[PDB]
Amino acid sequence: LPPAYTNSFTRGVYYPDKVFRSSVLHSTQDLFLPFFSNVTWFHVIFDNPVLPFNDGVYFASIEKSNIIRGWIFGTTLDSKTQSLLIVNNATNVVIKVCEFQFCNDPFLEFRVYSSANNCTFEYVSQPFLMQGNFKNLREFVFKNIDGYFKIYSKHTPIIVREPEDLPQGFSALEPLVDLPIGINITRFQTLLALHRSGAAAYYVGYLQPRTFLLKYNENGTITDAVDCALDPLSETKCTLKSFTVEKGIYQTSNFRVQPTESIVRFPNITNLCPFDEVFNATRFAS
Amino acid sequence: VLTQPPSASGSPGQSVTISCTGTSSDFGGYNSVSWYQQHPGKAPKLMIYEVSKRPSGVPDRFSGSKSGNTASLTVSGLQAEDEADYYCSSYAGSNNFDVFGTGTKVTVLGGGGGSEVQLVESGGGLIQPGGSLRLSCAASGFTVSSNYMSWVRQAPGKGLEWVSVIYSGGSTYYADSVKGRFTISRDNSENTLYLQMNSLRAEDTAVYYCARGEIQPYYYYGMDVWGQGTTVTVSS
Amino acid sequence: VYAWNRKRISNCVADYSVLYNLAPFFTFKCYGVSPTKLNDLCFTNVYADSFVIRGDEVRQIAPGQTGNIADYNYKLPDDFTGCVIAWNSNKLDSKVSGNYNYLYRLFRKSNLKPFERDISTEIYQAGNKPCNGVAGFNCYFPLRSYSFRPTYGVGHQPYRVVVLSFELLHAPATVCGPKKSTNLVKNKCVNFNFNGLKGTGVLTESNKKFLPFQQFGRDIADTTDAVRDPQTLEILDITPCSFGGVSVITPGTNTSNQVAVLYQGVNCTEVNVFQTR
Amino acid sequence: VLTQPPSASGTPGQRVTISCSGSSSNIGSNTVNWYQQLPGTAPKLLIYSNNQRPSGVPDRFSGSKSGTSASLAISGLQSEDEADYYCAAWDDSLNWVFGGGTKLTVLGEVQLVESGGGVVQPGGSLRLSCAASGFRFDDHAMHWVRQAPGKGLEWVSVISGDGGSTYYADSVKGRFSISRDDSKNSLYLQMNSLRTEDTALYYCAKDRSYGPPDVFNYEYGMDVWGQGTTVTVSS
Ligand SMILES: *[C@@H]1O[C@H](CO)[C@@H](O)[C@H](O)[C@H]1NC(C)=O
Ligand SMILES: *[C@@H]1O[C@H](CO)[C@@H](O)[C@H](O)[C@H]1NC(C)=O
Ligand SMILES: *[C@@H]1O[C@H](CO)[C@@H](O)[C@H](O)[C@H]1NC(C)=O
Repeated sequence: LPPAYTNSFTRGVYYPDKVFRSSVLHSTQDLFLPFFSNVTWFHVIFDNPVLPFNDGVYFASIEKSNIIRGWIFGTTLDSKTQSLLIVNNATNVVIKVCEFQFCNDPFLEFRVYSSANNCTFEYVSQPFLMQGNFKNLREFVFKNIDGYFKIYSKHTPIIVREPEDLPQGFSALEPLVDLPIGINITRFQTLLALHRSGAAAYYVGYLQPRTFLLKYNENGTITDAVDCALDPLSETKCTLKSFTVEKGIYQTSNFRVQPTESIVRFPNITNLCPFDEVFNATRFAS
Repeated sequence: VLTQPPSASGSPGQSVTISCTGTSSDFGGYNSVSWYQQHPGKAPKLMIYEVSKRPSGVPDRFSGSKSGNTASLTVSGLQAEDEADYYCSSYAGSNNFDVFGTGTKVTVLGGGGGSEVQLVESGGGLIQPGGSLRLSCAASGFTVSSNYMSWVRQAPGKGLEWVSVIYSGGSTYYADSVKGRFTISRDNSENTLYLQMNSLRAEDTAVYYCARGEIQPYYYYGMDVWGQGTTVTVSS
Repeated sequence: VYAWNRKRISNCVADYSVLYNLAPFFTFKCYGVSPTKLNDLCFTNVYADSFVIRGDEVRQIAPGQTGNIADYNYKLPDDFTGCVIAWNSNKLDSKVSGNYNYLYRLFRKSNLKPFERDISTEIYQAGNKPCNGVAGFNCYFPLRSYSFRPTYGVGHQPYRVVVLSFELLHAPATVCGPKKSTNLVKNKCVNFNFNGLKGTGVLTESNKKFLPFQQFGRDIADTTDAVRDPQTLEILDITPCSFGGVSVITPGTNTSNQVAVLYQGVNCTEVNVFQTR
Repeated sequence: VLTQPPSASGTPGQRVTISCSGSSSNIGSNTVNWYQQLPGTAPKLLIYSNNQRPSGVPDRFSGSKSGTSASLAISGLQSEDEADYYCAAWDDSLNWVFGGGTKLTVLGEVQLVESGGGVVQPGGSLRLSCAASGFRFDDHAMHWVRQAPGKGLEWVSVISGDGGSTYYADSVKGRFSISRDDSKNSLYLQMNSLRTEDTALYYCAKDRSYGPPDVFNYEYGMDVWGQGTTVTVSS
């Protein structure tokens, strides 16, 4: 399975804080998806690798009806730490934070796991968290904040029937649920519906600490966003809060080269000590 | 403090039916009233633990029904030659010692345990007043570290009373007579289990008995085996 | 007492004041904190452990104590921050038919670990013999049933005791306590503490179209401008209370002593009278 | 220690509010008890557990335990409600602290009789007896609540229904011995080291709980009192 790659032109921006803002340009510093990045092109036409979960993901679930209906998280996955199943079955999105070694291939009923333990948390939210050429694109931004899991989501219909690829356009993401259970997570695993009786493809990015400039609309939505680590043109719009810079020369950050070695030369040391001759003795003392 | 008749000699073996009144309740919780036959010399022997279902022994003493507020141990038709003392136990409340009764002379006429597990003591002849003397009851049979054993002392004339109770591994309850001056300490887990005097107050002259089972919360334990006691003979 | 529940309760507003009127409890001794201050402290999860003991055994349920039940069925360490809530239940747990249903594990090898449940049924082995299962003279039933009867006295009656262990690990607290709220005053110089963020000002009717997920609202500065009520879903604009400057116009303390006052930024309605620009 | 208005006032028709302030060591961890005593007769229970009332006490009385203080309320008082009101609470230091009394003056069946008083020689004393008639003495606890002539009430000692652990006051500790017997309803209290400061009545008060009022911190109260003897040592 050669893992491919695509592009992330202007996708991966969510609401950092739950505060209403109108006609302002806000500067935020949090985990975001860098623009024009490399995101895996896993095609579900079989595929289910255990990708890392360093800090946040940008899980896309491009499907047709029900192909992608769940995820799982964890650091050990060997009945050592608690898991997080986010299955999205028919009108049930019950999340379980129990601890169990489910299997080595969670295909999907009770076939996901095989045992149980002292589950410390379980969410019972009722609303499930989920034509000619109008498909459905759905993205879920996840983070590893110590407070909550920070589950974001956004669903929208596409226009054209071009080959599977992230379309060109901006679409923010709003929070849906916040699980207060804390657990260390380093890897994750997608849970796809087998339904054997191409087809779908899921994208997986990685968030990074960046600085973003978000433009809020008059009703309170984010129209566009600018990253400060993409090109020398955006650095100007970041150092001076605006979206249309004027003609001229503008000052920006300071250029500096970082070293890549360490020299610790100390003088020659010819005579160490006579302790070696003192220690060596057949009859030390009484 | 219980109520027992001082003596009982009229109508030997026909209408004796001794009992122990002074309860004024329903025997608390577990309705298990024991009856001990203390004979002069050797250690006492168990006669009956519940109101019925007498253990392996003499079958002419049964029907210890709880009439009113007292256990009437039917002893009629047993025999006409006995010189011992019957003691009854009650008042099974939480952490309440002195469950025995007063000396009841049930002599119908008046005039006319060894190889089971083990029986050993220390033999405290001419005990110096005070100090610290250790008395052991090493049992080569039943485990001396898992069962619930106790220590009961009795003095010439006075009846028995609970002196020491020790649970399996984590309880060292002491009686109200010592109130703290007695420190129970278990010996090696596979050899024996001894006691400690810890500077007696001239009241420990009574003879001791290390019983393998509890008295008031008595359990069947297969068999009730006691051991012969020794005279302290304090010289205060 | 040998198989007691361990109900892990969380994600709710634990109203301990209601527990004082649910059932006629006979014991509400809380060792850790006070019940008045308990409703204002956050917790992660409460462990409810219930059992049934006699009346003379309720004293044995303490943070550190020995007994036939305190060290054989349930032991509490010397850190219990909960309560020892208990009550008599001699109305439905005592019938004259033979109460051979409960037990208290009279036999044991050693004291159990504090906050531990030993669900076992093997025959007690009193050493010096391999007991593959037998009942005589060496190995007996380590369990023994109670003798609860209706025609008895208090002290040996079925008493239900339920403890609520509290804990605070490195996890966000869920159960904090029931909040309180007052009436929503109209536009006036008042103080507000709406769901965390506090302040002082005037709450007027706003026409902003908030998103279905945004609660607060700010401006170019880090000050809250509008907020939605978390219990009626109504947006309200927060305008700081009327302050300003006060100037004094004096023709000079040499001809007269009459002076005029000028309140800047006032609408002659929130202090002859003259309204200027 | 409990703070209570020494002598309040009130007018007929309306309602008043008698309060009792206490620290979190006694009231904050236990339940307050309000007792009513008519001038001349023996006291009687008014409000127990701050929520319930006895069968004899009508709905004309109410109590609340908001915070660390207790609050009484008598909706529609009359001339019959002119009595002394005492607050009582069991502190976590093994003691029973009583109130001072509230002179709420407005100017418009088992007998528990005991005896054993009488003037005696100072230094020593005699035994204090008590009795009853068929009230299940084993299932009830007893208290010694003495009251000096004209002064308030205070707790002396407590014996539980089981007959095991007993508690004494901070001044009568050691030199007092309270015990019972296997005979009919009785109570024996022996006093020692008489300091002539004991001119009181020594009420042999009947309770409803079984164990000592330290483990049952929500049911402990005090049942119908009994006519006590007037023991006046006077050195
Ligand atoms: C904002 O909301 C108002 C009221 O619904 C609507 O008339 C207006 O067209 C909206 N404009 C935008 C850009 O959302
Ligand atoms: C909050 O509770 C009040 C009173 O029951 C109710 O009127 C109100 O609708 C509730 N909140 C919502 C969902 O508006
Ligand atoms: C505020 O000032 C304006 C000035 O024109 C006046 O019309 C209005 O009545 C005043 N009251 C208000 C609305 O605060």
